[PDB]
Parts: sequence; structure tokens; C-alpha cells
Amino acid sequence: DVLMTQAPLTLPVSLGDQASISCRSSQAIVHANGNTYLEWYLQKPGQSPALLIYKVANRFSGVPDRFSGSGSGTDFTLKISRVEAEDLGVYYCFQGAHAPYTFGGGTKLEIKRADAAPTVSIFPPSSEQLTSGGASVVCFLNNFYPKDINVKWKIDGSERQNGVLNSWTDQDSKDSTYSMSSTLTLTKDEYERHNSYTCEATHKTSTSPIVKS
Amino acid sequence: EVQLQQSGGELAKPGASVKMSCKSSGYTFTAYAIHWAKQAAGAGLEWIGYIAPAAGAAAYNAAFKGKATLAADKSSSTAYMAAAALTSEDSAVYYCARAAAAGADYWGQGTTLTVSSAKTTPPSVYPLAPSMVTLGCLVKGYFPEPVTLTWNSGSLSSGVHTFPAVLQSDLYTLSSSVTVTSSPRPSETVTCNVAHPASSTKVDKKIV
Repeated sequence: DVLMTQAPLTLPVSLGDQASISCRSSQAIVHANGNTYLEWYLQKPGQSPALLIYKVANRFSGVPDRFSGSGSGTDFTLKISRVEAEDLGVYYCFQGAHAPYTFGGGTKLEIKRADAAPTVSIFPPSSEQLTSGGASVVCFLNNFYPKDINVKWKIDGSERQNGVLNSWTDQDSKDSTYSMSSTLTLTKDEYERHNSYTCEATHKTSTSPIVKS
Repeated sequence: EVQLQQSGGELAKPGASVKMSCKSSGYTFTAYAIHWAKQAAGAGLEWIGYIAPAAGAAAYNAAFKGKATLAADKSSSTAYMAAAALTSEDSAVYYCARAAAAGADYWGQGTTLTVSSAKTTPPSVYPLAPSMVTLGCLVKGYFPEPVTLTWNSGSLSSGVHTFPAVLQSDLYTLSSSVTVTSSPRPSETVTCNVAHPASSTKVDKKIV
């Protein structure tokens, strides 16, 4: 099988700058008919893959002119000039010349923006839920950069790492910010024998903790 | 217009078989081949095979040919992928896609296949109440993926953040937030609309 080696694995880039992704086949992808079926696809978060380039260097209708592809034999490149925020997602090369057709491992393009502090909020369990017998404490850390951020849960001052699960969103196509949700699940009964609940957020923006309670 | 309509979600038991469909419309079905692509939660994309409805010929990734069969019914413009001998390694999102001259120009929306013996469980949807105000929707304890969340039936799209689900004790939980202006709530009604395809359930939770 033709192996498609893609580089880089991650491609952070500032808005306006150029970006380059390479793909190398482990053997030639020139078809018997002399055609090279090398394509490029963009997988944006929450969507189906979308075709960018086919036959090495032909831009698919509707694809902005800032995308171009070139290469031959075993070496191919996708160029994105004047990168825009809407260009975020995972790019994959693909060879449709030899069965089994194969995709590269993917390159996650990320927009590099000014560091931004997260917006922190917290929500106690809802009445409707409690009745049930559960008690969910929800913390949102919206619109920050870069991706890395920290969160620590403390009951009446004492930490609590078990029971708390966290989920990060992919980068936002509108403002290039990341957001996360941390959920500390505890029982309806233990939720009642405690008073203050705390959610902290330690980013790279301010060296001063972000507490909501 | 051209559309490839799949089914976003099905559950199947280990060892059983599942047949997924891709109904094409908007073009002459027999003139393009239909391909199937697999995307696991972290394995990149994998080409499964294609079927040429005109000739009847299906090509297979030999790595999966013993558990995969592709067919096509021109009369209903539908292509099918049947997977047999299911294991949890088969759980993934599978897409169908059309091809002829370019590459894969139109793609279905993807179907999430989960292989498990667990039962289908609808989500409980709890409203989340509190310059700027951040509201929410907690979608807890459902199985299998996926769940989709909309605000005001589509009418409200900007300012939304829906988080990926986290699994725990064999059930998923997800959250969605929506930072909207103060002049809106509560004057103008707002609602969380949740859909859980695998159980054919839809829930509308208006905020507080």
C-alpha cells in the first residue's frame, strides 16, 4: 500500500501569513494513464471533508485562489497564501491512483493569535436535575488563547480532582479562540452537605488566578 | 441539487452486522462511483472501498474485505455498506462520497457507528441559568453518540459553544453554552433544541 507521509503534524500560523504542507508518497502515484490523482481535503470541525485540490494542482470550483498545490512523483505541497481564520481544521492529502487509496496522517492548521484570557462562569445544578438524585456543577472557560489552560475544583476550600471531567472545543473559526467546559459531578446527597464550590482557571495571560464560585 | 444523505447514527452489537445506506439525489446516480471513508476518534481517514453502480463492480481495501460488502440499487439511487463481524474497533464515523472527474466533491454528512452491547439511552436535558450573560444546556447521560444541539431552531447561530461529549460509567455527557445580550432574555424567548438520533428523540428546553 502507498504510504502518505504528511508534514507538519501541527501548523500554527499568524493571520495573513503563508503556510505550507507537504505530502510524500512511499512510491510513485502516477496512474497507468499517466495521470497523478493527488488531492487535498480540508476537514473543518463539525463538517464533512471538503475538496480543495485535485490532480495535484487544480483548484476545485469554489476554492479561494489563495490555495494552490504543486508537486510530482512522490513529493507534493499545498500552499495557502494570506491565511484567514476560516482556514482552520485538519488538511489531508490523498492518492487515488493505486488501490487501496490512502490518505496522509493529516495536518492540523491552527491560527496564532494574541494571547487572550478566558471568560469564566459557573452554574449550580438545576432544580429539574436535583429531583433526580444527581448534582452537576458546571464551569465554562470561554474564548481564550492559547489552547492550554488549567482548572482546579475546591469544595469549601478543599480541592476535588476525582469526579471532574473536562472538554475542550476546537479552535473557533470566528475569533481563533478556544473554550472549555469542566464538569464536577458529585452525588445529590454529598452536594447538600457542602457550602461553597470553587472553579479556578490558570492561563498564560494573567498570572493572577481566575476564580468563580 | 446534489445531496448524499446518510444516517447520522446507529448502534450494533458486537459480532452482529450493520448495513449503512447513502441515498444520492440531484444527479444521475449511475454515472459516478460512490466511495466509503472511515474516521475513528483518532486514526486519520481510511478509504474502505467504492462501488460503480453502472458496472456493479465494488473495489475493496483488502485490509477490510472480509468484513465489508458494498452494493448499490440504481432504482432507489442508494449505495450501501454492510459490515459484518463487528468489533468495538469498527466504531467510527463513516462517510460516503461521490467521485468521477475531480475527487470527492460531495460527501454525505457521516454516520456514527457504535458497536456495543449497551442499550440506547436518551439524554436528560437540563436548562442552565445564571454587560454580557452566558447561558447553557446540560445534555447528560445518553448513549450512543452523537447528539446535536441548536438554539431557537437554527435562528440563533452566532455566540454558541457546544462541547464535545465526555464518556463516563458508560454514558456520555455534553454541554452547550450561548452568550447572548441582556436586552434579549427574557423578553425574546430562547430554547435549547437537542436531538439524539440513535433514539429518535428531540427535546426543547426553554431557559429559565
